[PDB]
Amino acid sequence: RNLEKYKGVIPAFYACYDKEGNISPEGVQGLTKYFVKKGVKGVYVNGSSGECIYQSVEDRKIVLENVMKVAEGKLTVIAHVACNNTKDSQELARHAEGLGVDAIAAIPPIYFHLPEYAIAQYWNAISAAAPNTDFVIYNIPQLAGVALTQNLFVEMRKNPNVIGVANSSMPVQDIQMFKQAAGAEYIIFNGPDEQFMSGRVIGAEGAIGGTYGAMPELYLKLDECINAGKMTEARKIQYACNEIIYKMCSAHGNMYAVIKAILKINEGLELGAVREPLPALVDEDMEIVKEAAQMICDAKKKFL
Amino acid sequence: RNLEKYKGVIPAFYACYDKEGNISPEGVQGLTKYFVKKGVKGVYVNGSSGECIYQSVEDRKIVLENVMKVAEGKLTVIAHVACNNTKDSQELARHAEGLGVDAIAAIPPIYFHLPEYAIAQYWNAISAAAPNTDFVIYNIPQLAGVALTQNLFVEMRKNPNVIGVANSSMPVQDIQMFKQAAGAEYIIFNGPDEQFMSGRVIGAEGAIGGTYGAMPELYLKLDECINAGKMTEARKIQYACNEIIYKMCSAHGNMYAVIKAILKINEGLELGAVREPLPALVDEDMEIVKEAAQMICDAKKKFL
Amino acid sequence: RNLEKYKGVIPAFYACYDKEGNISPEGVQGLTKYFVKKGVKGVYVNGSSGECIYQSVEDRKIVLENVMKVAEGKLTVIAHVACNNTKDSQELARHAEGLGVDAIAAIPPIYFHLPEYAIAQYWNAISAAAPNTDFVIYNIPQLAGVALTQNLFVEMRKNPNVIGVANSSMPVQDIQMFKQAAGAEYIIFNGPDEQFMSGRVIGAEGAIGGTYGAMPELYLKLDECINAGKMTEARKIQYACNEIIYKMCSAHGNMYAVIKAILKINEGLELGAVREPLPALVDEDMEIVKEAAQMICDAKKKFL
Amino acid sequence: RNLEKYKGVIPAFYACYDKEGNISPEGVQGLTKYFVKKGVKGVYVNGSSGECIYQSVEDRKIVLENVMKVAEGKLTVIAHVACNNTKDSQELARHAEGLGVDAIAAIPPIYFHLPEYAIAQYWNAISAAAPNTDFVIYNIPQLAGVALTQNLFVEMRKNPNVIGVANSSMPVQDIQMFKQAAGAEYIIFNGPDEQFMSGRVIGAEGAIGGTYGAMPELYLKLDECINAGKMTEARKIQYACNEIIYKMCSAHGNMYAVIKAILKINEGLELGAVREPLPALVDEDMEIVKEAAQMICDAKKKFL
Ligand SMILES: CC(=O)N[C@@H]([C@@H](O)[C@H](O)[C@H](O)CO)[C@@H](O)CC(=O)C(=O)O
Ligand SMILES: CC(=O)N[C@@H]([C@@H](O)[C@H](O)[C@H](O)CO)[C@@H](O)CC(=O)C(=O)O
Ligand SMILES: CC(=O)N[C@@H]([C@@H](O)[C@H](O)[C@H](O)CO)[C@@H](O)CC(=O)C(=O)O
Ligand SMILES: CC(=O)N[C@@H]([C@@H](O)[C@H](O)[C@H](O)CO)[C@@H](O)CC(=O)C(=O)O
Repeated sequence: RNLEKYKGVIPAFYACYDKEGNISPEGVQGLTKYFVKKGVKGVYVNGSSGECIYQSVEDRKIVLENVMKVAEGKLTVIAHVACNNTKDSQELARHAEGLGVDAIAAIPPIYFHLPEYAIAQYWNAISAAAPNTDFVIYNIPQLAGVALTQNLFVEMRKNPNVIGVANSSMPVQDIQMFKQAAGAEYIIFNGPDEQFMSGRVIGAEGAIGGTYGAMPELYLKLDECINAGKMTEARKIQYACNEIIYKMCSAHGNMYAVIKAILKINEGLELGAVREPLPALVDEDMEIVKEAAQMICDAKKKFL
Repeated sequence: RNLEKYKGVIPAFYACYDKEGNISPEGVQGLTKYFVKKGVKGVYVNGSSGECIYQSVEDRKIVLENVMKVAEGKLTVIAHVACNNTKDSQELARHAEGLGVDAIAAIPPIYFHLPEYAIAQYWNAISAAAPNTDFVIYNIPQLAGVALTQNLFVEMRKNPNVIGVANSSMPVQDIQMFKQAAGAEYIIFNGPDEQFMSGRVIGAEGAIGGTYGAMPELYLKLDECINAGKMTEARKIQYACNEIIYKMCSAHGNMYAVIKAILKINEGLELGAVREPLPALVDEDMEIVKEAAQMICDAKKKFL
Repeated sequence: RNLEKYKGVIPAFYACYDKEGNISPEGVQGLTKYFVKKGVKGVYVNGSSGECIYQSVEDRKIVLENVMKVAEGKLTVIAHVACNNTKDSQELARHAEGLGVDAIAAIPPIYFHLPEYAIAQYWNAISAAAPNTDFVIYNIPQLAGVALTQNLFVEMRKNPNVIGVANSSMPVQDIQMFKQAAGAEYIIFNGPDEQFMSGRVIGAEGAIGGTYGAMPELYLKLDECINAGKMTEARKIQYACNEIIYKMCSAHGNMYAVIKAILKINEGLELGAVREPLPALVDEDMEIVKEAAQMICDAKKKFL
Repeated sequence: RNLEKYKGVIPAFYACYDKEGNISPEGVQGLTKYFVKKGVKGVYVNGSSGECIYQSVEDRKIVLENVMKVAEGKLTVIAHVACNNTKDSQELARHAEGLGVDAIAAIPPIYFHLPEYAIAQYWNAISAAAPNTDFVIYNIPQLAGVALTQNLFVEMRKNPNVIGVANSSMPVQDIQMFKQAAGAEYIIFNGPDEQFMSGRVIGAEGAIGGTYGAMPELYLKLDECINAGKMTEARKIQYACNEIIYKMCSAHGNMYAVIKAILKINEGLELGAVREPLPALVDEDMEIVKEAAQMICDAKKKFL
């Protein structure tokens, strides 16, 4: 199995709202054009970074449709289709296959801690609604409250559409164990942005992150140093990216609200705000937004 | 402030489905008639037990409408209105006020761990969409991933519609601390069914549970023994209820799937199945359903 | 099996030091005389409250010897004998049997998370070093990092010296499950002082606490109200005891440092300080010590 | 500040017992000779891997004395001196300085979750008992139950003897954050063996592990590939070491019991068993011991 189109930097795609807080087709297209021009491997659409939790099935369809209008044939497209219930997730998995996305992805069931067999049934029911599309399993125990165990992964590998795991848990051992267990026909994507270099070297051939969109060139360059085996140059970029993450996370407003504001300053992008309950930016946050935006420009000057 | 209508046994209302898996208006009405006949203080509608997580805003409106259509009697109605996003929760809080429910309730934001100010903003935005209705804060850290802290509770007590907390966390100290801090104009509802008697004596004047619907008379009798100060007889009913809970939880199928099946055997109620991803009953579960239904009949005979 | 001598209030015995920080035989004797005069059911010697973690095997022998030298009266003596390694725990279990203590107690192995079979081997090796003495399993997962599971408890009940569990975990369901499973020949001791009344009514016939020593009469009165079925008066004492606990815990200095200081003010007892690494009291703590000591006097006046 | 002598592979030194379970001076010397001949940077003496938790102050003195007789001037020596109480830890810190060890190390206080100021006081009291010796702080939240926070680390950096952190927590971000915060005059040691390569590239210039002693050459070679920037060869060794770890951890007997047994098979070393409560090997474990020992020989043949 050939998974080359999934190897590299795949930024998680942000939610693009107009001035009223509705999904902006124009906004979505503009952010996709930004990603095409920046030369990233692909986009991870309607994930946690895309505020999926807060969107309707229709909101999520519009996002993907407008992503495809611009990225179809140009970028690799992974659409996250998981919803609270199974029927909404199946509708999105069907819709995604209709647009010809490269892969569909799903986080586990949330809120309740469902047994392993219920998680496997949920994922396979989604996969069956898109029977010709590749499938990425999301391991995010911090948020979902349930983890992808080695046994659940063995069970999921029985589904031939399953191409691998997007690992957002903090231990890099999880990436190593998933990779070693699955072998060469599977791909592990690195989830913690702050550990990008560490996840990549231990076996993650993929990378999906929520902070990539704020500085795509830094991650591409980081990935370039990793591939070259230039670890000192990699370490130096990693520390600069993390220093920016910690700054974006020190705000009152949500990290994604900070990022959208940065993209206005650095790129003239109009992405709207964050959907409630995510906290919006306050006046005091503007200095944080400006300092982080400048840290990005300064890190690009220093490392590109 | 008078909170007498909230004191006593308030079973969490189950998700009543037709044979196609859609909300059954007929089904909802029948389960409401059941609770009226059982003489419970009220009903907690569209909570976790009512599979709220898996319902649409429209599904949740239909449930409440059909509950109210029958709750002409002595049912104190608490409608849980919290949804993944704020605008869906506001729509439900408005709709509930239009039907004249006694109170509205909300779990915290889920999946992401939002700061305290974002949680308070979420709850107050819901409360503002129903400005004349009483408000219940739901503390369920096991599932929501965030807890109602003492400071967040002090902050929420600034909202005059807030009448108290529905405490589902395991420490009874949480009930004691919330009660002591809030005083006499507030009510704490006991969430863990298995600790009913323990929560009640330390200060919970209310009780909301997901297993009450399966044996309402046992809990009413338990509450009667508590009020009388009959601790030995309370203990005997508590242990019998918990013995039934552990049996209902030993099934492959979800606890709520087991309960609906029991209500078919013991009360001829047609409630449908559980919505996916909740796991349905399997053939092996039929014996557990039959045995727990009998344990209920035998416990009623022994204690009523 | 008759366990009447273990039913009631059993304060955890504090580490009595001389002005040089060494075990005070005189000090120990004086605190034992205190508990005899206070009319408590017994004493729990060399537990976490007795700073066992920080004592040598010799320190722990001296404490028990001087307790026994005075516990001529009606003190049911439970000696905690668990040490980091097994051989130190066996030496203490043997020594305790030589002094004719009523029971020996043990926390699980700490620091490393040892499998269930290693925990059972540890406890049975201790029990075998005192083959004629009663045995108490201590469940304290917050501190030990391992919990007494239902299966480990079934395994331990094969040892005839095991008389029950001292439950310090926060869920009262743990007391209920241990009691229901073990039956009438076993005793469950209530560990969380702040939930005393809640633990007692759900099935704990015993009570061991670290704050009992600071206000023995309040707990005795609380227990008296419980037994009488006076839930309203029990609640009033419970809330007054918890209000004192939270005040004793608001200090910079360790809770046990605060308690010893209170016993100096209220009972003229000379108990020394707390052994490092436990933090000592600071100047700012004197007011908290003075206020909590007064809260104790005022609560005795109000409830006795 | 020059920390070159701490950079590289520093295996945690095992507890060497004679046939009765006492500390064997001859045994200790023999294991030190093994480490000298294998060409590792140094040894981490009386850590968790050296069963410190289960040793007396005298046991720990004998170990270090016999380590020094053989390693003094030849290997870098880091002695872990932390005990349950402060006075035992000070006695060991003094004793270690008397033998002229390169550095002393300490885990935080255990069992109780002590406030940050109590942890800092504990470590500085140890450091003051060895005022001319370098100091390594151990971050091991999984076992200690308390973590080294960024604030506690800022506080500890005020002590000029503090040379860095030995990070055993699972997130590599912890290594990155400690390093970035401390700068060039500090060293971070990698604790999780299974993430060696990942910890090293993100900023850990040091490495201390409990499995190093079982295959020193594999880790030295791994470290050599890392330094060369040969990441594919590094990944291949990492996966082979982890495959051996998982095998050593699948036994009934404790991982350290398995390692000592392997050193008997592969090196003819007589290290004794593990001190109770650590579980000993069973007959069924011998096949696991032999297979893992062979996996070591086969991995050395394949990668050296
Ligand atoms: C816990 C979490 O949200 N993890 C993020 C990270 O990319 C995260 O934004 C980053 O590491 C900053 O903390 C992703 O793995 C998940 C994500 O972007 C998505 O699913 O949309
Ligand atoms: C964690 C949880 O779901 N707890 C239950 C308890 O009533 C009960 O202990 C549970 O239903 C059965 O054990 C409720 O608090 C939740 C509930 O009824 C609701 O929110 O609808
Ligand atoms: C976690 C903990 O230490 N709990 C205490 C409780 O008695 C009490 O809640 C605590 O001392 C004060 O809150 C006891 O169970 C421990 C104890 O007294 C002992 O082992 O000596
Ligand atoms: C949690 C734990 O014990 N971690 C170990 C690891 O080296 C461990 O043995 C290894 O990663 C295998 O799991 C070390 O970091 C600690 C250690 O060796 C010591 O302090 O002696």
